[PDB]
Amino acid sequence: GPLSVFGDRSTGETIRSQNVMAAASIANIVKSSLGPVGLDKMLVDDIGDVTITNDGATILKLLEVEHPAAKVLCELADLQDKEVGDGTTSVVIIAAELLK
Amino acid sequence: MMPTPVILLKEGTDSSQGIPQLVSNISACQVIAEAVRTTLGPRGMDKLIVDGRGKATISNDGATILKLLDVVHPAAKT
Amino acid sequence: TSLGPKGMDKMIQDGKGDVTITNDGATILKQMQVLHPAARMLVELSKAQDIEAGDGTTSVVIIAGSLLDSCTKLLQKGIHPTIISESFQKALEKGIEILTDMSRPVELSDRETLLNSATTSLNSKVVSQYSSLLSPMSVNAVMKVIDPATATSVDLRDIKIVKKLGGTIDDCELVEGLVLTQKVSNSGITRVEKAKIGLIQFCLSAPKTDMDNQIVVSDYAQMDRVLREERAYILNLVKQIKKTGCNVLLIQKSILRDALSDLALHFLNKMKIMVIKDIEREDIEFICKTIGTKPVAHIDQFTADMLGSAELAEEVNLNGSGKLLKITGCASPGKTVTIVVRGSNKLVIEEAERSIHDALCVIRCLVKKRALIAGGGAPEIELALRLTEYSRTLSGMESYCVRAFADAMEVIPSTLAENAGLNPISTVTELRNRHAQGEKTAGINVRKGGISNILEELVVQPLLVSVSALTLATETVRSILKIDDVVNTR
Amino acid sequence: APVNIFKAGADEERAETARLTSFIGAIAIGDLVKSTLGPKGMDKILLSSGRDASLMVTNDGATILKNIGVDNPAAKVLVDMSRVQDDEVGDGTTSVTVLAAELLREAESLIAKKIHPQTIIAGWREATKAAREALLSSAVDHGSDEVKFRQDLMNIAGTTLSSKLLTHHKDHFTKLAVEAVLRLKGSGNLEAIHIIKKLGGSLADSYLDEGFLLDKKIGVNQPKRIENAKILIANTGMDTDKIKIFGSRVRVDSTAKVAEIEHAEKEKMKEKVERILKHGINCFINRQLIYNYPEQLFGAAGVMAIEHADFAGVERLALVTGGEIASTFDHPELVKLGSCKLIEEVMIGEDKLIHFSGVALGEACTIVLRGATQQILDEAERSLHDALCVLAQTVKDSRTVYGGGCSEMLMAHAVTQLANRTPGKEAVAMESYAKALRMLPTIIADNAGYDSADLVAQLRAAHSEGNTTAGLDMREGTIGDMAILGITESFQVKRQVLLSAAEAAEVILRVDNIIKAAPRKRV
Amino acid sequence: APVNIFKAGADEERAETARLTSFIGAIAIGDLVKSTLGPKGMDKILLSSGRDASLMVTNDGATILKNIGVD
Amino acid sequence: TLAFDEYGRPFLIIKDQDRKSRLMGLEALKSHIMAAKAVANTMRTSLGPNGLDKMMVDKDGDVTVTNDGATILSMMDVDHQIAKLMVELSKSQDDEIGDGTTGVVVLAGALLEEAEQLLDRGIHPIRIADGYEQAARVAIEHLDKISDSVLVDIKDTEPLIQTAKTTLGSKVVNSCHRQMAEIAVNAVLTVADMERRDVDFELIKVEGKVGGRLEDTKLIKGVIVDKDFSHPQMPKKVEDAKIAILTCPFEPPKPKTKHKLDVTSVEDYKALQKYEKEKFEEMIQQIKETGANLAICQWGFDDEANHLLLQNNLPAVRWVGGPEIELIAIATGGRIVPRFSELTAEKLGFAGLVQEISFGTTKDKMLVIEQCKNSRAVTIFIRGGNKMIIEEAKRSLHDALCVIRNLIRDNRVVYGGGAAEISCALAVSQEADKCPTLEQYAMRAFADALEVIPMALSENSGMNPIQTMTEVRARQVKEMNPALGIDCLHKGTNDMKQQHVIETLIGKKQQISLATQMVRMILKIDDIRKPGESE
Amino acid sequence: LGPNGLDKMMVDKDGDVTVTNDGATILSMMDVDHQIAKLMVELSKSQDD
Repeated sequence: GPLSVFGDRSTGETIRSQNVMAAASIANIVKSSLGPVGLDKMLVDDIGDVTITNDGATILKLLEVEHPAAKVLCELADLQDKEVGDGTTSVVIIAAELLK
Repeated sequence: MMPTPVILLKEGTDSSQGIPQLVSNISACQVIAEAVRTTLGPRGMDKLIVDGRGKATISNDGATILKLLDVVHPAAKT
Repeated sequence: TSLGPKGMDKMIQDGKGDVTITNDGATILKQMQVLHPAARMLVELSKAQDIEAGDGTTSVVIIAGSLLDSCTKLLQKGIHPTIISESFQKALEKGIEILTDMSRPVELSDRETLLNSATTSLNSKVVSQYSSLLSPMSVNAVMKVIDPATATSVDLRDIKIVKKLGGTIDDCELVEGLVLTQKVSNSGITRVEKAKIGLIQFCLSAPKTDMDNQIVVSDYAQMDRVLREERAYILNLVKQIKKTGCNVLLIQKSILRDALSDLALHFLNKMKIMVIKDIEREDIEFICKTIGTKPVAHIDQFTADMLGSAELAEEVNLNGSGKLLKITGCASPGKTVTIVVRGSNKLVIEEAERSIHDALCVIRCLVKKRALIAGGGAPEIELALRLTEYSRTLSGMESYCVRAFADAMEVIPSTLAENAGLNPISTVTELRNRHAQGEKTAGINVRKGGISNILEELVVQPLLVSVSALTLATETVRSILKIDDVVNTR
Repeated sequence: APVNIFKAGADEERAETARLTSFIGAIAIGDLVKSTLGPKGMDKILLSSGRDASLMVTNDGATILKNIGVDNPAAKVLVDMSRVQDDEVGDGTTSVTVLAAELLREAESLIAKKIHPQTIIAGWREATKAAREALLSSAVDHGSDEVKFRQDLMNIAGTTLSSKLLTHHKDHFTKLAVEAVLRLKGSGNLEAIHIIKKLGGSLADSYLDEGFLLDKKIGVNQPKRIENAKILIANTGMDTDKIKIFGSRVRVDSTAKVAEIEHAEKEKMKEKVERILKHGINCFINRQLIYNYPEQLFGAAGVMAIEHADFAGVERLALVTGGEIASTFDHPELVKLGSCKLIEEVMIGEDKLIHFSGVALGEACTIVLRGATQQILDEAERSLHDALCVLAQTVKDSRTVYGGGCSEMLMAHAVTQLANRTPGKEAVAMESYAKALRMLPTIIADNAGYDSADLVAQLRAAHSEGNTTAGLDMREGTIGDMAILGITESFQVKRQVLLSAAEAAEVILRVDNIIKAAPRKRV
Repeated sequence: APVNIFKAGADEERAETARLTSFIGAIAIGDLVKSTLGPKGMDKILLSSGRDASLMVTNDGATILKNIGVD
Repeated sequence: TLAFDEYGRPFLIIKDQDRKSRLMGLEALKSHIMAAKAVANTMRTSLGPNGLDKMMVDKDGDVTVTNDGATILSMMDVDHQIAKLMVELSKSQDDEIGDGTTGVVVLAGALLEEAEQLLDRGIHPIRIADGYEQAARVAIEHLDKISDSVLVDIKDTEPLIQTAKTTLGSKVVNSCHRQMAEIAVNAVLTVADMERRDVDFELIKVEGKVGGRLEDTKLIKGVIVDKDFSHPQMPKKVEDAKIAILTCPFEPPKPKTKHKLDVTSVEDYKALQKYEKEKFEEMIQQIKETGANLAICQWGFDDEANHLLLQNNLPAVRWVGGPEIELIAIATGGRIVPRFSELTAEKLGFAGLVQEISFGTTKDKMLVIEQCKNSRAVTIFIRGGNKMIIEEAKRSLHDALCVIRNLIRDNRVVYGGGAAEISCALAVSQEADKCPTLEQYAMRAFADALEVIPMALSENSGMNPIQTMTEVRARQVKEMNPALGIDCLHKGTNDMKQQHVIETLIGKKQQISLATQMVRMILKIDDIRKPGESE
Repeated sequence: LGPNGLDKMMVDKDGDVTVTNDGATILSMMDVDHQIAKLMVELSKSQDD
């Protein structure tokens, strides 16, 4: 009857809905730090090292993501730093909205 | 780590506020609606729901579907 | 749901954390890791298509699964498996002759057939929207290195892929020269014009023999007779190189001995000789064909006869995942070409590599057999109608088993209609009516949203794909119907 | 025994369950492979517990039984029997397995009649001798008149292959088996016919290579194709020769001497290659690996060199090229070279192989085996191995017998006619031997789905009144003449099935007591 | 039946062991009382493990079988 | 996602949502059809004259071997909401008609199996369900075209006995193929009400006693009860019975309310002793004054009564149950008398020989009544060599009694042996192409499903279904459609008119209608919400 | 004992199986746990030697 694959398989509207959530969970991080009226974040790791930043690149490099749809936005931010060098906040905000 | 007074105000109470709470409340309403989306019209389908007694009910009337879903979310109950 | 230009891709994540997105049915099945002993036979089926055709990889599985499914209504009527197997064999032998009816002979000089076939294979790929570039690249990558009209085979292992992160698909290259991932030291040159290139396997370091070597010091100045001699030895090696007239060195990686000493590079850097180091023992075969150099094992043989040519040898300063070396232009270029793959994300680049190979395999088939047929489900409808007429002339159990083989043929035009958003009940019926009338070139037009002429849409598939799809699928399922006893060993 | 036990961790069974469990466990082996007997049988898939399970699809009883893992100490007796049959003749492994099982089944029924186990054994010994004479007196000889001898080899090849995957491909693989052996005209090494397995194409697309294929493509800086090449094979050292002095060091006052010795090191390697090249050769194959330095010297000389084609590859090349191993080169005038027409590379299954075509004294060949799946390739390879093993012996012992159950009924007839001349104490046991012999044509018909109730009665009735060539017609489901149909089996294969089942079966009948030592490494 | 079983705690056997185990059990009864057939048969000792072990010697086949507890 | 929102907070809609399961798509539909295949594969093995038996082992260890689908399907442990409905299908057929306990499952399964291809063709799940209605009407309308009977339920009972033989032929009692067929006919026709065509199920009692053989089963024109004469020396034979049915104990009458008699003087103590003695004498003489010579009492007796019963030559039995005294009074034409003082000759029952039967070494003492006067009740006494054949014989005669009742309700019959099913399949196929608007595939699927019965019958009969079906279907078209069926031994030709294979019209009409409705209510579902583990 | 005697099957600790006629092997492969029974085994061994 079912596939003999020993893992977990989801099809149809399940993954089409999850990728929207995972992408939003990343855009929700940097949306609050856009423009001169934005505010900074403090990132604290498990052992007590404290980093202060508001840039989309450092934040997404330090914060771990698990969903394969979220890694796409993290890679997008990394590419912006390589190609341009700046502006790495709108590429995550705009890209997430295109999916929505 | 913030609400750490030497004496607590109430006991252990959960509290949410603002935009994520409204979005959550609307989202709960969108999800519960899924139970009847396929029941509308002359070509709608029926649903089979099994209760704790082991007995199934087969129906398509919203007044019988929504009462068996065991809804707990404060907003979805609306 | 991954069949036809309107199909979709799948994501699979393994237990190590390697996430891939792919369309090719063969690359899906290899990652699913299906355990069932009977379904694993479909993985081997798809493997054979990857070798024999290279682009027959999805339709072979839906056929094989349908042929087995068509046998259920036969087994449930008491028809002995040996009757079903012989009946499908006869249906195959007639099916292949039917396919030749649609064939059209071509020649390798026809640029339009080559561009159209390469384009067709890209319609189902994630790069289908870059076909205006990747298509003439796919044809040019092959037709210049196989010496057309001198051979009946193509060895695609001489078309190399270089993957870099950055840019987009429009930035891909089809450079005819040599692309290396090795580094240059020193970096004070970075570009040489009108170069003579040499390949050296000799180690430019202190002398050493196969035997254990010991230097014995027994006096004061004896230590200086060692240091002064080793310096002279290494310099003498450099002088042999410089007097030859070379400009750029290709140094093969050594394990037991240091290939490039600090003193050797010191003199070479002052003499303006550019050194490319850490070239693997497996890289020299491509270098020898692409540039035309020969290795030298003994420095005393390093003369002009082993040197090649290059019009421009430069380091390419990329803004992405590092940088690369590019050597462009030479006398008597060899039968090699490099494709440079670009992209914004690693997932796209990896799929682009497979799509490039899928297109390259198209010409490989067309060289082996210079004949094509219309696609779009046209040969499947033709088989279904002609095989039905065949079965109408049979008697006995074959009259029920042969039609079952024919019934399986409709699974593809039915699936193609569904994936395109069309109603298969009317689409397949209209297809069978049009072909019965005589419209042998009618099929599913996913661009118009209906049934139209396949040839006008330039959707054309090599004959070998439909011939191999039935040959490999049929033999596989006629074996599966023969294996009927599961024993679990202790 | 169970009362007053004086054993540490061991147990024993006597006279009650010792024989019961021995007969059940051993007879079960026959039922396992019973379904594989005859031309219409079904095949098995054998599965492992995991850790690269390495799924195997096979028909032959020997490959089935040797991978089961039988734990029963009595059932193991028949497993070893099937191993020997595979090693000796390579065919009939199912027939001997099921025959021994049927003999044992009858023995249990005879014990139920209160017949002493030594009387049963004695009866089978007399019945076995009767069956041996039936085979000796019915053998068919083939001597000269090669137009009839070749037909016999085609019949033997067809019979063996009809029971394996290569069913409806007989018109291709029958010739691959018979002709490959005839071309050897020598010792039945069974390694001179190499099989290369490739995916792509159908089984019918396999072919015989008239020459010899090598792996390890033609060098780096060496010619790719030479016409009318002289071939030299070698088993010598290319580099790091370290000539025969153990514990020798270079101890000098300065590095200048090291550089001078390094030149001498290469000069001797240069001389070594020149000593080989003086032979006047075009192709050089050396078992040991070729290093960067001699590769340039051979390239500069216009001579190709192959490194490490295989461990035994050089020995196989010697037989098909007509040369000698030549591990040392110090008298070029005493070294024989081979010769061929083409040394070009060919593309087979998207893999470039070195093709030695037109090779003189080519007493070897290669079969190129094509298939859709790996399971098809592995079972098809085994089918070729089985047919070649029988043919390599048929060309040495031309005696054959009539198949299709003919030989089995002839043996059962001789046992029956003589059993009726013996007193009942033993005749009941001799009759049971004949009954087991008749189970073989019954199983064959039963696997195909034929009405064995009539085929057995008709075949016995035929052989009761002459008709010593009568047998099963597995195409129509009737009784036919084996000589006209051309259904024959090797004498040696049939002899060993008879003798092995009888000898092995006695092992079980003789045992009334099993003593099982305490197990180790079980917690 | 063995594929896609929809039973809670139940099972079933068909065409393979259903008839085999039926024959095994029927013969097992026969072999028990076989020794009591005829004028020279042997007698049995029937006992339980305890709780009034109710030791009985019997010959008659019906008396034997009605005290075994066939499962 | 559930239990995780885009803001990192938990997302909880329903209680214990992580332990639920929902899968809609086409997978709910394929799962329902697939589960039905497991059910159909069971019942197909017991269809036809060669149908094989099932052994059912109950939760308490009890074992019974049966053929009756009602006894097979009712003892299942299947925990699947749709497979349970397949059992209800067999129940509805059993309650209304009582024959097709196997047929409706095989037919309904075929409709679900053939529907599988229709979903894969892209046909809307509901359009499939509606398409079956258009084809079903065709089969039903033609089913009523070919029918005839000569049964009058007076004396020409030949086709009625033949109907009982057709039904019983599938059971394990063919050693009594004729004997039980005649018993069943006589049992019903002697109690049936010809005026309304009603048969009261309570007027035929079925009893049994382990021992003997099936050939010893008899129809008794009377009643059988557990006889236990209160006095052990009472004569056990009454030649001409005048039966008093009484529902009062043979003891001095007592009030129902709280009494508490006050006794003070010795004259009160002794006087009561006399009065009570007289009550024992009067209650017995009040029976003799009516001419009665056999009393049957719901209650027990006092020791004083047993002596008086002896001296007055008045046999009696004790503790006869509620339904037993009800049936005795009706069978004997009498009435139940409340009290002793209300006894009168007009309420006495009339019967002939009264005897008790002893069976082997046991003390069962079962009643037999030889003669009766216009009785409207009968008793069947089933014998057998083991408990299993007797219990199966009860069901075997039950089916035979039911099909007789069905002919009384409606005397229209059809030809069996698959002739009706093949003819219907051909009729639907002819109209399936009039007109192929949308439903061409669905109507043909219905026609193919109808053939599941002669095909399964052919398999169980040992024939190839292709070789058998192709010949019969051709012969029914080349010539004016005869009642041509199939059989295992062929009996010469397969002419159902000569084999006398008779089935009821209203039986098959219900099998088609009930199977179709059951399929519809389980196709039109695309969501199953069954709970998983408790915690 | 004697030409009409029956043989024994000895199953060794490693799974090897041998059907034996001679007493020395029959007894040497038994896991005897009794001080006097072992001496009876030694008796058979001495006769074999």
